[PDB]
Amino acid sequence: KKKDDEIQDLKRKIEEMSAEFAKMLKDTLDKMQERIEMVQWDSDTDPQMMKRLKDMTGLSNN
Amino acid sequence: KKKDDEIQDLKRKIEEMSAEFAKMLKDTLDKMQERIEMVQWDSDTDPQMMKRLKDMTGLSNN
Repeated sequence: KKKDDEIQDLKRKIEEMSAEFAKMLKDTLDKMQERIEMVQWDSDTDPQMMKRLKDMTGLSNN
Repeated sequence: KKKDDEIQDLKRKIEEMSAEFAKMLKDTLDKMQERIEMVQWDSDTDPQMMKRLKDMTGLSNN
């Protein structure tokens, strides 16, 4: 029973670590995209450049 | 013995996942820095803005 409890605790810790990893990487991607968009808008670059970057990133709604 | 072996396997998986998550964070940060540097260098922003951004990011080497 004690080994079973330890295994269950380890699996729960694994699930928590996976959840935290997912949330942290989601936050990192959000921050990166927000910074990219802010640096894109602050300058007066031609919209072609931002369209090209959006095409290269492959984030088109599907 | 089998429960101990499964505990060992769970610990091995946990450590491997931690290592891969840390390496993925490092790769994401490196790519973000590379892209930000490229965007800053392509434009003619005053070095003051880059210095201010570096100060804000809190990445001063010790």
